[PDB]
Amino acid sequence: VPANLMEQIHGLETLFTVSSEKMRSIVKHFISELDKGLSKKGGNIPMIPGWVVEYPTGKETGDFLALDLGGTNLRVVLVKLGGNHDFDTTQNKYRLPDHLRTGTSEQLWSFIAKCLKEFVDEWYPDGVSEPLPLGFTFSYPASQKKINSGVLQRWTKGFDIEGVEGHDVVPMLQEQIEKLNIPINVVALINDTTGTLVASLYTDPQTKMGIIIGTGVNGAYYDVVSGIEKLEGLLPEDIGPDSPMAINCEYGSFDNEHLVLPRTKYDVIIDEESPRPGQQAFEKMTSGYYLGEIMRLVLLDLYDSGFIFKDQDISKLKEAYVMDTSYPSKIEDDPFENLEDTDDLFKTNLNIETTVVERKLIRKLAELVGTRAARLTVCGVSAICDKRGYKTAHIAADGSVFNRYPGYKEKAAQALKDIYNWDVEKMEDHPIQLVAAEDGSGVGAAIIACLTQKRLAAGKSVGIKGE
Repeated sequence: VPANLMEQIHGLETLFTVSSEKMRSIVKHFISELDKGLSKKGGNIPMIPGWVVEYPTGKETGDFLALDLGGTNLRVVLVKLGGNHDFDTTQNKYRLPDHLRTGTSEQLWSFIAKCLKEFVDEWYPDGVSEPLPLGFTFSYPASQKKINSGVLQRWTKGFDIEGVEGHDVVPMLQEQIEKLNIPINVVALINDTTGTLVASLYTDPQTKMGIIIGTGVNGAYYDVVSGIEKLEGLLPEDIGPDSPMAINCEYGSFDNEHLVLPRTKYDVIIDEESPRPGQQAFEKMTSGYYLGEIMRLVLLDLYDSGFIFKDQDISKLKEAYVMDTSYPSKIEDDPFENLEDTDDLFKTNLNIETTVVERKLIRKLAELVGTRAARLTVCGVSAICDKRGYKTAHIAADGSVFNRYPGYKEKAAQALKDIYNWDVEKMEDHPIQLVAAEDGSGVGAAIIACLTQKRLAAGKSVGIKGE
């Protein structure tokens, strides 16, 4: 590598390296923001009560349903809990008819009830011993004052179904179920990350957090009612001050004030050019969705400063979001020093021929961007653990970045070791460690339906007093 590109590589390292000291300072601020979101005044982190007020014991048994409404497919899941932190599952995916996304409320709920009937008649052709409790993962902006409710705030993902916004979807679905005489009760409506937490806690009793690291980012954990100022004066007597309370953090909005995250000029460009400038600061700094875009902007800056691709037509590189997450992924997986996979990637998809030294810079840039994202993500993990005093923990993780991004598990484990300065040799022995989660939107909704029914059947509250 010439002196010129070496100097530029040192510049990249200065841009993107996050020190252990910086991570610790981010964590302290993150803790303050978690506390702020639970306060009466609130803050940028929503810290949404999830209305799960008990831990699964792992001894639960029985048959429970989950529903998840996608943009393309409805997923219906049957979960049979085995009573020893174990379960069996089966599922069907039903393609949404083309018209449904822009149709009516009646059409939506009638379609979903018809699929549930088909599913129940397949698996229980002779009927059921008692009605099947159902948890509904409803992945649209919604709020709830009790778990067996969800008021749609606004449709997203190309949906525009008339007569649903501002209404509680749970009775809408239940009415269609009852019209078809299907033995189901819809007892819970959840965010998928809450499901990731609860399903993983049922199978792994050391789970302290559910975390999604993908296109979107989120984390869920259990707090305690006495630590939630914003619920003071709103709770019934049977949700007491020592009660657990699952929290869906929605922490992608952490540090919208831009006080601690180490944003570069490239991150500022991404934010300025995004659909919502000034929003989702932590998501923009940690989501896989932006990793290729960060690289694209750095490479354009290097080109404009005269350092790289000097005799190339870089037209294709000028298109925002042309480099998705597969770019840094394939680049980091490239096995040999001459970076042949990177060469093919640039030539084939961008029409850019590169030198080996240029590919070395691109590889270092990919490593820096993947590593920064992992190090910032684990600041959320450390903040939850430190807030709650978890000295050891399993952090149940899911999402395309955790599952597929090269070396992510090693990057995250090293980040936690750096934060805590642990004297520990093996990754498997780290006091706080990421482990693969159970299925939150299916299995987790079904398990939350089980926990909810325990309280419902006893006449115990699962929401605000009077709701």
